[PDB]
Amino acid sequence: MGSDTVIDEKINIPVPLGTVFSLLYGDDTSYIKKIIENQNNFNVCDIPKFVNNAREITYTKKQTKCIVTETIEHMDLNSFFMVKQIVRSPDVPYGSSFSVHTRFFYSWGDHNTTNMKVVTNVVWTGKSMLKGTIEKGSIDGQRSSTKQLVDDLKKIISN
Amino acid sequence: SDTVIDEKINIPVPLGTVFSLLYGDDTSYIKKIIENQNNFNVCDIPKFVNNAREITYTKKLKQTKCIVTETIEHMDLNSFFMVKQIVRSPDVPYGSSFSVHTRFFYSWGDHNTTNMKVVTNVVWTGKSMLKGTIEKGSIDGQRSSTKQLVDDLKKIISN
Repeated sequence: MGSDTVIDEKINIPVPLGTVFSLLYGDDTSYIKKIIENQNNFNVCDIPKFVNNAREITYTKKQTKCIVTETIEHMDLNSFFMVKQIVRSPDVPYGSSFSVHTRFFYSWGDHNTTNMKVVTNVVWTGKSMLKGTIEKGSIDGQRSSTKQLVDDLKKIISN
Repeated sequence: SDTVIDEKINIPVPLGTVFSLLYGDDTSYIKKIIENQNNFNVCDIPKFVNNAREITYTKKLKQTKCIVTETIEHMDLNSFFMVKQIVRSPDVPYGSSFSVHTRFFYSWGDHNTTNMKVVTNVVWTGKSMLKGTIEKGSIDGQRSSTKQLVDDLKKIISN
């Protein structure tokens, strides 16, 4: 529980990265609108064009409302792009306390195709004081280590 | 949720140099980096095998044992590579119930340099039936939605 599931890492779409990007994330949102409707969703709202590498999509699942954010995390149509999707269900039990995170890896595949990997986990929020104390120590310690790592890394390369 | 530890870091050498220093088969650099962060009893660092390695050390406070799993989640030294670090501390209070997951995003920086971003989630685990039911339905649902996404993508392309 809480760990990642590799939903699938043996996906290949037989067209280049830029085509898969255009279909799923491009300026013509008709393709992704239908795809969403084919997954037993309806009343999909007008798909915003990407702005600041993000867009928010609302629809109804078969019944409950879903709010989905998609964030482009890396964008190299010659080699690799990566999108993180976060799906919220505000009206289900504890829906304000969890979301479903899915990262989509799109990487150059043999013969100019697109390899796809899909990884998901469920992220719980909700601020238990005990959890909150442990998290603050964990994040403060990682901030300290990361600053030391970057400092040492730069000293290593400078000689 | 996803706490950005650091951001907009630039290391003025190429992606491959950063990779080699932190993750290459000469593990002496990363051993020294770890030892420089108030850590001792650092094992001789294994090289990555099958995109994973395990690192054990004890940390100053008195002292507590850390078991770190690093996994290479993508590696393209011409564009982007990403390593997930999971730090477990089974000897601290609640250490069997949480772990610290940090993702290190390395991307091609201007003029053949390395840009670096670091994001942490504290993951809580622990046999909750309530959360376990939501966890399974979520992963089942994304598994269903992803298979439909891929099928629809191949139909769009083959038409």
